[PDB]
Amino acid sequence: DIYDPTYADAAGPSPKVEYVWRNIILMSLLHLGALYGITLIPTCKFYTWLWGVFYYFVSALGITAGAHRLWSHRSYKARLPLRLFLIIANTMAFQNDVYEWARDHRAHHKFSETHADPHNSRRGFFFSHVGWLLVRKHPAVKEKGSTLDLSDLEAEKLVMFQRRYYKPGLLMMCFILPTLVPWYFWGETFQNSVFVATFLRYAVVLNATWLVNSAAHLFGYRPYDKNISPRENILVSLGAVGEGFHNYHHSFPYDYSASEYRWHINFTTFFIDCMAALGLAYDRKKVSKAAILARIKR
Ligand SMILES: CCCCCCCCCCCCCCCCCC(=O)SCCNC(=O)CCNC(=O)[C@H](O)C(C)(C)COP(=O)(O)OP(=O)(O)OC[C@H]1O[C@@H](n2cnc3c(N)ncnc32)[C@H](O)[C@@H]1OP(=O)(O)O
Ligand SMILES: [Zn+2]
Ligand SMILES: [Zn+2]
Repeated sequence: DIYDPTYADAAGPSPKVEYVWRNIILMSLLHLGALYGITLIPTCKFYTWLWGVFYYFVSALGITAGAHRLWSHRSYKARLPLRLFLIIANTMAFQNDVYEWARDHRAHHKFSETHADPHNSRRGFFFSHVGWLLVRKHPAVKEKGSTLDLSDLEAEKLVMFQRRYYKPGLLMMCFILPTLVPWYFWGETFQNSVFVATFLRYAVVLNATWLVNSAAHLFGYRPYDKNISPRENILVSLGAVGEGFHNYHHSFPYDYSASEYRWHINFTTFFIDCMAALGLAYDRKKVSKAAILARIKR
């Protein structure tokens, strides 16, 4: 389609943008309601804590093992049962559907740190964290991102399926269902069942991944590639469920781990390896220490 060159031309390094006010209000309201959910933590029952933490991890795996490694990068291959687990988990996590998530991410890698990068870190921290979700995509994103080969995803039935039935699926998996089962099973109050079991954990999962774009691209160390910007960040690797070794991963995206070392702080590699031993994941790419050593070259 088209674009307005007033939102593309810039004297400096950042053009003007169109504020999406539907998103600004909703994001603000999710976080305000999350801050309130923090204050309701000591009130909560023990089970809803376990429920909250548990729901956090599965949601993470739906993005980490699922949306990112399996589908965005095609690092490994997953048998049908695991496929179902990850696609359901990805709906629990309510980031954009696997198709759109991978599409943006395949551009995040190939056009890293340009205006074709959906979360361009050159724009700043706030933009890369959540700011890019509060504004219209810079024209270059779909101008250059229309290049990418998304055939592997389009041909995958399950991926396109959740893309269609996403609004119902995400409503259930991310809001209704995670609110009902504390309020109904271990007699949680509806108020805590809302602002903690859903509001708090969903906001937690959001930022935890946002730090992989924001925090991880400005803070850390680069023993693999000095010239690029993603950093090896331990906290982010711990915040995320393993995706914080970003200087490594942008250098080796097809790695079925996101790091040089398996299981180090990679809870997912451990998970994926468990899935492999069960016979549910099978084609793991592991980059030779040869190539990793051949790249101190940066
Ligand atoms: C917990 C541990 C897990 C750790 C994870 C570790 C991950 C490691 C690696 C880091 C990966 C980055 C993480 C990503 C996480 C962010 C996901 C969320 O926050 S989401 C949470 C929920 N928050 C939300 O959902 C916020 C809602 N988002 C929005 O409202 C908009 O996207 C907008 C506000 C950003 C402006 O967007 P706007 O410019 O107005 O237009 P639209 O965008 O709507 O689409 C325009 C059309 O052009 C095309 N096109 C677009 N992009 C591309 C592309 N790259 N290419 C090609 N084409 C592209 C396309 O055809 C499209 O049509 P269609 O696709 O519909 O067919
Ligand atoms: Zn990145
Ligand atoms: Zn990646």
